[PDB]
Amino acid sequence: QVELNIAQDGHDLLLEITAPGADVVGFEHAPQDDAQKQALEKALETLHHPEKLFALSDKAQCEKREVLIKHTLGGSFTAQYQFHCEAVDQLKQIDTQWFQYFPSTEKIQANVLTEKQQSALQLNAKQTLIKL
Repeated sequence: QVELNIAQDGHDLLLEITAPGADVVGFEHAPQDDAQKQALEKALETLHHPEKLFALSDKAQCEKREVLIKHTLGGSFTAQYQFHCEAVDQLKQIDTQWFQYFPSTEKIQANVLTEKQQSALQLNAKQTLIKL
């Protein structure tokens, strides 16, 4: 149900993650109080920082090009990140911190496409590694 898609095509790396609102902020309704409003703002703030969620090796020299965040109010969040990496061969793996910022997420269904090489894996808070 949290779904992460990763596609690497030359220097272009696309990461896209779709998550129900309960997986992101803890609730799917409109904030009821200041705590919930701050939780939503903090969550949206983190989603605009893909480098906190999906650390790319500095040796890959990945530049952020586009960030798209959609919130549909069940409610869900989609974050779509586009990087251009100068040294994409230096991108060996990603260690996601998704669960550190969004501990309500139990598991991620991940799909990885590196050129034409397709693989899937299920991540959890203790198994956050993705091979690229």
